[PDB]
Amino acid sequence: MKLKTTLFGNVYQFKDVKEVLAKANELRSGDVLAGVAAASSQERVAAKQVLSEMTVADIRNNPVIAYEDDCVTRLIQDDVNETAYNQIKNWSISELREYVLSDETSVDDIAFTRKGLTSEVVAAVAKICSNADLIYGAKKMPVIKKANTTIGIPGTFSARLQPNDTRDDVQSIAAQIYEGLSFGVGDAVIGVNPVTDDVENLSRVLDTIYGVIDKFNIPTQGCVLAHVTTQIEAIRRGAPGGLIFQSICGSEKGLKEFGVELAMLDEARAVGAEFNRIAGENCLYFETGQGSALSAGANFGADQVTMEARNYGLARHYDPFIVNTVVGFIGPEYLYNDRQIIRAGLEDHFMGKLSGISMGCDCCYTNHADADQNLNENLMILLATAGCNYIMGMPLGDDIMLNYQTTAFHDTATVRQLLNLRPSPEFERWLESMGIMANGRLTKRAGDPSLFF
Amino acid sequence: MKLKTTLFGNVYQFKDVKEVLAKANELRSGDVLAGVAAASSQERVAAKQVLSEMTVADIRNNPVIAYEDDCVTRLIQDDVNETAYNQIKNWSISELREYVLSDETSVDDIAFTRKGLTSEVVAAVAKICSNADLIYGAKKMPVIKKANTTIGIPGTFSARLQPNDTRDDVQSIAAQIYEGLSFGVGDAVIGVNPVTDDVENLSRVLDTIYGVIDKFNIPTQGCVLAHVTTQIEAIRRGAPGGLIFQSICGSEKGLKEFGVELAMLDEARAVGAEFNRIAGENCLYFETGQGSALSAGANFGADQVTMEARNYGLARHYDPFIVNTVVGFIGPEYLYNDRQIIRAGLEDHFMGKLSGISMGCDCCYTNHADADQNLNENLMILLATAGCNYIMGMPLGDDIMLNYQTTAFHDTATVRQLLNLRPSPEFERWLESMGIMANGRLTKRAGDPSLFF
Amino acid sequence: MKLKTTLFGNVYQFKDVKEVLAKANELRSGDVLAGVAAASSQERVAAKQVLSEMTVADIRNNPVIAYEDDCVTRLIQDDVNETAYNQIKNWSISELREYVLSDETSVDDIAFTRKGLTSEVVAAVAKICSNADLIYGAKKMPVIKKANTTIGIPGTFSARLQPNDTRDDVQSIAAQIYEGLSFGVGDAVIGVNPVTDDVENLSRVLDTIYGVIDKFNIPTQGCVLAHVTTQIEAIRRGAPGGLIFQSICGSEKGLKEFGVELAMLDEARAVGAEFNRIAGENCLYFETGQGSALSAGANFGADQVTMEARNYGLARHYDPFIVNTVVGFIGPEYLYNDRQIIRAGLEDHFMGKLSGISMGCDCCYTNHADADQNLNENLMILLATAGCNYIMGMPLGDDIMLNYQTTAFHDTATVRQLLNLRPSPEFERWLESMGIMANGRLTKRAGDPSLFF
Amino acid sequence: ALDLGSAEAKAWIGVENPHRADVLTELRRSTVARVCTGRAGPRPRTQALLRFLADHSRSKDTVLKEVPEEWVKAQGLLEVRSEISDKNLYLTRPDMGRRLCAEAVEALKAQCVANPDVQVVISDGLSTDAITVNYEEILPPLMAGLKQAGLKVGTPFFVRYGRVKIEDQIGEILGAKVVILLVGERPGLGQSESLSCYAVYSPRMATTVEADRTCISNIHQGGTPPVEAAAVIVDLAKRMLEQKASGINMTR
Ligand code: B12
Ligand SMILES: CC[C@H]1O[C@@H](n2cnc3c(N)ncnc32)[C@H](O)[C@@H]1O
Ligand SMILES: CC[C@H]1O[C@@H](n2cnc3c(N)ncnc32)[C@H](O)[C@@H]1O
Ligand SMILES: CC[C@H]1O[C@@H](n2cnc3c(N)ncnc32)[C@H](O)[C@@H]1O
Ligand SMILES: [N+]
Ligand SMILES: [N+]
Ligand SMILES: [N+]
Repeated sequence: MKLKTTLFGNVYQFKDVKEVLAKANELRSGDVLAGVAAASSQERVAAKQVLSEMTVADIRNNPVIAYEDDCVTRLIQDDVNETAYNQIKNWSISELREYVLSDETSVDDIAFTRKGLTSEVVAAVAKICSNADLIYGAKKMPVIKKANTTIGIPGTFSARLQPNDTRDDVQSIAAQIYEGLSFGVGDAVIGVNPVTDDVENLSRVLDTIYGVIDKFNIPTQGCVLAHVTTQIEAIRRGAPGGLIFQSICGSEKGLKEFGVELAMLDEARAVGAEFNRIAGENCLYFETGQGSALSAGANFGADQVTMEARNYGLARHYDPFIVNTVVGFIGPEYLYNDRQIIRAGLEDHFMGKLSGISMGCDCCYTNHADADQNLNENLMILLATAGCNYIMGMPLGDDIMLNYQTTAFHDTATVRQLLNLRPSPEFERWLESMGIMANGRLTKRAGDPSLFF
Repeated sequence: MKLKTTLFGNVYQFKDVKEVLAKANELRSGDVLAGVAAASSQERVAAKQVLSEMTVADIRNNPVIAYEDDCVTRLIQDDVNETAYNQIKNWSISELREYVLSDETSVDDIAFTRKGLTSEVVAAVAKICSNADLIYGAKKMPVIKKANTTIGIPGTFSARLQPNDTRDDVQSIAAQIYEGLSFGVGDAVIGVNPVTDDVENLSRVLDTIYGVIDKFNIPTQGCVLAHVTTQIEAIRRGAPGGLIFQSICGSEKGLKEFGVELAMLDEARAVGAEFNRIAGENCLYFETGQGSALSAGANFGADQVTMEARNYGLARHYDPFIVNTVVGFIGPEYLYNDRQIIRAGLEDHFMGKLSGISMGCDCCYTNHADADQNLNENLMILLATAGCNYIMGMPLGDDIMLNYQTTAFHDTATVRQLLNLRPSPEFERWLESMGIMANGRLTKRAGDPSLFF
Repeated sequence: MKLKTTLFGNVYQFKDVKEVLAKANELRSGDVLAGVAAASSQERVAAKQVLSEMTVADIRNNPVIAYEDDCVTRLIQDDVNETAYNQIKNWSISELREYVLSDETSVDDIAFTRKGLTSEVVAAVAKICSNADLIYGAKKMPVIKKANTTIGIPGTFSARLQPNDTRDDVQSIAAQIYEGLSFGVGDAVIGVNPVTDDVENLSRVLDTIYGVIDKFNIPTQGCVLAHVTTQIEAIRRGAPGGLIFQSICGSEKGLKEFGVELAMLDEARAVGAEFNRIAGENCLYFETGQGSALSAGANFGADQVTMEARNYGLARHYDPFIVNTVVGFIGPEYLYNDRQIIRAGLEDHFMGKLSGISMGCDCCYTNHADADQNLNENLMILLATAGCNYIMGMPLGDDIMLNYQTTAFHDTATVRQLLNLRPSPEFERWLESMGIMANGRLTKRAGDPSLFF
Repeated sequence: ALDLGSAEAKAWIGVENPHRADVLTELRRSTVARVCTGRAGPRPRTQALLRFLADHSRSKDTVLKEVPEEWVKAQGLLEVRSEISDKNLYLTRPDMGRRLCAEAVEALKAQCVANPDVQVVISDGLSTDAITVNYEEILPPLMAGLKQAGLKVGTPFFVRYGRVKIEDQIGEILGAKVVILLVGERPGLGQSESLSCYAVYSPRMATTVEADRTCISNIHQGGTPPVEAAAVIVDLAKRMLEQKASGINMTR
């Protein structure tokens, strides 16, 4: 493989694949903080060309972290279909990009081709894609999963109801639930980020979530985004099990930072199969986002885009119902402004869909970053056109507990009526029965939480 | 629970659950051979009533083989969703039958209910079902799987191309393949039962099948129905892998008789994911049929209907692409005439769809049995209305090496055009592009294998 | 014409056409009782071949009963379109079978070709057809008639309400009517078999039938299956005339056994045209079934299948609204078990549709025959796929007066929802207005006779 | 005129308007399967259906026909039967066919050798034509191959109304290390000459699973010729005595 090229008479030489993968990224504050970013636009373009000319084998055989040192690398490498790999091992990244974007490449073609990819190869394709490339390419790669609702069908758009509270007050959480259900939010999941990480508090939150579900016979699922071990303990002790959640990182060191062992995710899958109130076969939930590995000092000199793809390679092994990046959850030290948060949101979604997971996105930003709510509305629409499986929902997007701004309940209803998208078909039938939705549009009596009383 | 009822003033006493399950079966020559059948038509109805009033817990807690003594029983018990079980543990078998048959019971309702069931409970419901019950009940329980074709979609009907030969002569095998494709058969699988069981012969048979697939770009999958050990070894050595097959029995002793361990099926699952040319997530294939447990002396006093349902609880764990009973493959000692073979076919398919597996049926009979080809045509159409996922296909149904008669290539074309059913959507597009099918109907040039030349 | 063939080196010689027609039949207890059945499978196949090689002229010119001796033979011969006959007179029965089964033969082609057939030729084609041949061939030969409902449209399925009583009690009859109407049964006819054959009892039964019809404005028709002469007398005296019924036999001697003259059927047609409350142009009703001629000693050495076809040739002359065989009404001496009753039901329906009459079937059995209710459910579904115009309906199929079992009200609703079939469009609109049916399916409040009060 | 059992009827091509009729002849002769018979809509053609029903009438007669006692004496074998008495009982009681009768055990220990290395047992099974047609072509070389540079050969005898698992009882009564069973498979539609070979290394009625047996099937003129078969069983027999195993317990 070549690690150099000539651009405008100047020779641009790179150390290894890992440096080529990093300098090909678009400019972002995270790659600068890691010391792996390109020094100029010229070196970035030169890195893109060297990357585009590398083959699938060149990148599959050079993971950012070695096999014998990292259980996420092993999991990614072990799950590769070697027959699908040998068909494309000699394809350059330029040819793989054009293969994905081709209108002559069907969804069934990609279904087998992606099995021969590794996360590093997935990241490689995204790095030489424009924003429209990321959007159109992801749109032609739908991923459909089923719990108590079906998610990811083209023409549909789901949303997670996120009713968080500063004290896990069941009156505050329930109030946000009725507000979101009145806008048609909740077909993805009703998920709560718990203030306290104890079993008894989780069961109280789950009992409140499912008390509403049982009262109106809502086709959906509940979840409390605590640590996976405490979720397992609550459900084993009798808490209503729906989706089981865990935050993931793209390296073994990053998983130890979160206190996660791979056996825990295996146990979560087994606990869901025995206890969870799920009709479909998908019951797991993961959240990702660029900057987590670097934050844990577990990127090993790799860029945040490559490390983020390794999250998707990890998640695909467990076939979860939903995965969403939390694109701007951390801060400006990884994604500074509107330009970078949008670009990362498109990359993440594209990489998730190319990996074969039910990829959503928490279009969000923080108040110490150079961003405002208009950024969330720009990205949520672009990702919807990309076929993003789901976004979040909160009253006006104001999270009173996590101290950030996500998308509003209004925003899902806006996206659905702007783009003529429907909810999950099971959830859509429920909204129609409640008089909330008619022909994908909010009725006159919608948006009113007092309708449920 | 009661093991006793009063019919016309006559007290009928039964020893245990195992005897009630056996004597509730409709009359068949296998239960007589097993010494477990009812002595009169009155006792049979009495067993049905006793069985109808037993609860789900009564049959879940009394399997025909003990947990600590049978790995199939352990596998069936360990996979039960205990939450879904507790919701129905106190329902009578009478109430479970009415639950399944109810038009107010949706597909998603059954998707969660069936997780709380065991194979013995699945057999119990079929025993108190009439023929139309088994047909209508199975119809409203579709199971959809995907390899390179999607199978089980309501409104579709697939078929296995079965090109068997006396000497595994590839010229004879290829000739039957072109004949089957010309009728639209092959969307389920192009599967050959081999004569000699060695790695070199399986690869030769596999290269023949995949030579046809690759030359015409056929969306389908090949398979050689040898032992799973020799299939794994052949694929490991580079033979093209499609579906991995294994004949299964409903008891640990029965599996040993077949020389199969549960770890072999685990290896086949891992070998498929690493090597097989499958776009979807399902790649396993099992064949079943009443009488196999009693033939192996491994029924332990249980009737053949209950033992057959245990095949499905075992197959459900490995989530295969297709399963089909071979209803009349053995002989008249287990299923005597037309009445018994039809009944067994409806039973097997209903129990398979109730167990959540992609259930087909080899509508077949033997020449020492009291049956003819008019029987296969009766059963194939009854099962088609039941939503049977697939049947077999041979030139006029004459298997020149297995010494029995299955359904013809003409039969799948007849069923499809009679009931306005389509092939697998992927395979239908190929047939359309080949000029063999238009609007689900055979063209004028269809039925002519010389079209591929 | 040849009356012999060589099969496996053995020469099989036959006496005349009548013997060839008989030994070609599938094995049934009736042909054995008549002494005309084949001695073995070999002679049966040999008879089929000799029959398949005979021409239309060979069979048209050799009716089982001579022209100058039988008014049914004359009626069949006189109604033949000689132009349509001369086009096909030289066709072998093998070529006529393939002509009927051809997808290139449209409904309009058969419309003219059947006019050149006689009943013996119709019987000849059925004898060399498999069960699937009989089903698929009949499906592509729809026959549509109109009274107050339209029957026989592809995609529709009708049913006769049969409310019989041991004493013609108008409370028992009306109770069965409300039960059947609640399942959507009655679009074919509401027909009662009267215990007493007197005029005053008929008018009371008709007044009860039409009292319900007039109360709910039901689009349908009433009928009392007494002798045609007493029906004529009741309607002339003021009884509400709907359909006029008569049992028919395939020979003049058989008609004299029933006390029927051809002038009576001519009078029934004239009485219907003057008095009957029918909007369409079809108002007659005939019932048939294999074994009637042999029972009357009026088969003249012919098999029961050939004689049954002569029934359809007779009925076609009077263009009735409905005809149905009563396939297993008599006993095992003509059709012994499930295999024979199914086969005869498929033959009858096929022959009726090839003759151009609105062919239904009373899928039924008797208690001294080797049969059970599962036989009725097998045949009713096969015949539905064949496009059978209608079946019967009784509470659970238990006829408290005729002492036999037919199909249940549940069975019509089962067939309609299994095969996505609708009732007669006029009757479907009425059921929809009564809240009984929505989109071809029974509403939640259906199946409840107290809905009519 | 046309005899449905003739070669001309077996070679009949019913495709109406073929794309390449020369290919259809090539494909039809390439297999015994009933290919290239055409169609009438989606239904079989009349002649093809007739030849199907004609072949079925013959196949049903090959089920109930039995080998005559005058034929087994011309081969010099011991007439032994199982617990089954007639053909009708054999089709419904597979358990009785897996066990010898009372007067059977008393004729094996008396008219046979003790502890042979290879034991050749023959039974009609489910088809008589599978035995009579191929007998003289597979047995003379089988017994000669086992004594040409072979070892202790047992005494051959004929078991009437026998199944496969009945060799487990023979393997103990005679105490043989390897037992070879030539039995007739159930009749096919087109033929009934197909013969099989079930062999097992040291069978034991209490522990032998069916997977411990090695099967050589489709021994007839259309499949594996009897002379060629006979040679591959003698090789098989040598491999069982060496590796001390059978069936899945073998290697290679
Ligand atoms: C019916 C049948 C079965 C039935 C047997 C039930 C019964 N017969 O009562 C069942 C469903 C068990 C079956 C399954 C299998 N069968 Co099978 N079977 C047949 C078949 C069609 C008929 C055998 C026959 O007529 N025997 C004659 C009668 C008189 O003997 P029987 O005592 O009544 O029958 C016994 C044996 O046939 C034995 N048996 C049946 N199949 C097999 C396979 C093997 C390898 C062995 C050792 C024994 C065996 O089981 C019966 C009870 O003991 C033959 C095909 C043929 N052309 O012969 C294939 C055949 C024998 N089976 C075969 C195969 C592939 C299998 C399986 C290995 C499939 C699998 N992958 O698991 C299993 C083996 C199960 C076992 N170890 O016993 C192959 C053997 C290939 C080989 N190289 O040995 C054959 C030759 C067909 C083929 N595909 O080529 N089979
Ligand atoms: C209490 C932080 C919450 O936000 C989620 N989150 C935000 N950013 C990331 C990220 N970069 N990687 C993984 N998870 C993330 C995390 O799963 C947890 O539930
Ligand atoms: C050579 C017998 C073939 O038919 C299949 N088969 C027939 N009957 C049964 C049965 N009853 N159970 C399991 N498999 C069966 C078996 O899988 C094997 O491929
Ligand atoms: C009181 C017997 C009733 O059943 C009818 N039926 C039953 N079997 C036959 C038959 N074989 N032919 C004609 N009609 C039949 C007959 O019309 C009469 O209405
Ligand atoms: N990340
Ligand atoms: N079984
Ligand atoms: N008749």
